[PDB]
Amino acid sequence: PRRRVVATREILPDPKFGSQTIAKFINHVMSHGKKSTAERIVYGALETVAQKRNIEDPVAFFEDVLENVRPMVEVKARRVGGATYQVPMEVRPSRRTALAMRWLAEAAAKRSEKSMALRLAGELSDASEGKGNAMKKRDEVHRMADANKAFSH
Amino acid sequence: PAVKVKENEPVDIAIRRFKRACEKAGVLSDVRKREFYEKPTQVRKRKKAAAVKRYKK
Amino acid sequence: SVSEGIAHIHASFNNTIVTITDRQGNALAWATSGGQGFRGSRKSTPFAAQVAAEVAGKAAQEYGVKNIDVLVKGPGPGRESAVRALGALGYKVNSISDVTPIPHNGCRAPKKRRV
RNA sequence: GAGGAAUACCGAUGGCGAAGGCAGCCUUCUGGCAUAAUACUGACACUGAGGCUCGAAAGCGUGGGUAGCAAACAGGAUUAGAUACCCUGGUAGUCCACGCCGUAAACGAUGUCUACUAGUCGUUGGGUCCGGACUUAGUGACGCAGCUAACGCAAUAAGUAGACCGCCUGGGGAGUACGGCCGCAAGGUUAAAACUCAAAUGAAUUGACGGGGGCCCGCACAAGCGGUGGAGCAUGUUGUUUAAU
Repeated sequence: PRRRVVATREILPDPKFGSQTIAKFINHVMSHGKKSTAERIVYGALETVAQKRNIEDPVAFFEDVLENVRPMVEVKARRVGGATYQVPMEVRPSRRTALAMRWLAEAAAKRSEKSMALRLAGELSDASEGKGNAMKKRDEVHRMADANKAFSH
Repeated sequence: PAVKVKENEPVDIAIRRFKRACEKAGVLSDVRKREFYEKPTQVRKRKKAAAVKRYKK
Repeated sequence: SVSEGIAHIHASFNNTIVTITDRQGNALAWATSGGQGFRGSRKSTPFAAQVAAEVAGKAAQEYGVKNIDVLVKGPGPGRESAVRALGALGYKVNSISDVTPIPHNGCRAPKKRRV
């Protein structure tokens, strides 16, 4: 806000994996306050890639793809006497995960797979190697960050 | 304003020493006064305004 | 060919020109902020001078220069960033100097801008 | 290599000059001022209508010069337009010699010359004493009494008095017309009237406002989630239509 720094809320970990990273990603897929509907989408997507790639533990796999999507430099908007300098700055770690979790869900929602659980499974697989809109979005932010690379104010 | 870098001295330290020598010589102060022509009437006001400011403190 | 050289860091408020020559005054290579993809507001930045000196310094590094003394001139912002580029490129500086033309109340300056 | 102009630093509510003004350095011609003492003249003084002299910048005449800057002018932009601000050029002028012009917010918006009236702190040029002290002639910052509508001035008075000169008499019309005088010209100077309106003004007060400043707050922005604006329907209004809607 304008004065204080309100404390962030506590999020309970997901019931099937006990990780706060997946439970936070379920929050990013949920709409209309339907937790369970989003859970089977995430669980179905994770099961599909786990059953296809032959991995016993997919929480570490989701970390690998998440770290491959998280940007490191973002382009902020700054003003110096009426001039707009698109200064590129670092991304605070809480915002890194939020941006990556956001891009994956929004990129998977425009896929062409049959089911959303299948749509999300494709993006998780595609982003694992380093392709897809989620990877493309991260490059676009980094492309703009490298585009200036000249305002260090 | 000439700084001769000595042996075993990182340019980062040397450039800091050069920046100090240039500031002492008033290098950038003179080039800023030559950017535009200051009318003699405006010079007298500016000098006197600084003179009044200097005396007050 | 030549080992001793001179780096000229002529820098203005709009652009910075970094030409590096021999001890005599015969140019070997030159680079500019505006000739590196930067235009307008990004051309008058210290970083655009950092890459201009990097390109020009590396261009004549093949000539054989290792000893070089910079001669900075002008009020531009790339007067400090450009010299750092040469130091980090493997150049062994001889002397940092600031030869800027200061008139002794000579020709009349242009009129003050009303902005 | 050519050429012109200005003289960074020193540089200073520092200095000199009646004002206008006057900054590299050197020579020549030359004015005033400041200072201690002695000698001398012995009121020779102050002011001053007309008059005369000098008088920034711009401008004018003739003749030279012409680097930079730059009216005009040309182009590029910005904009609804942009005969501007900004950008790229650029001529007169700015420079020199000799003459005109005689005007500036030529201001301290404060005529000149006297004497007297608490004090404090700087600073420039002297002087006399013992690093200080004092005394002068300037130049400043404060601050009593006193003055002032108030602001403020306050030994450099806007205080206390005196000498002489100049000027004002509501705001516009108007520093304009006409007539003189001056000027090459631009114009300057002297200087009304009819008519018109009940105001026009100064200082300060309280607000309000500022594309003034400083500090702060609100889902105000920012960071996000979901909408409205497109479809169909419900409802309200406008409009239109109606006998009335």
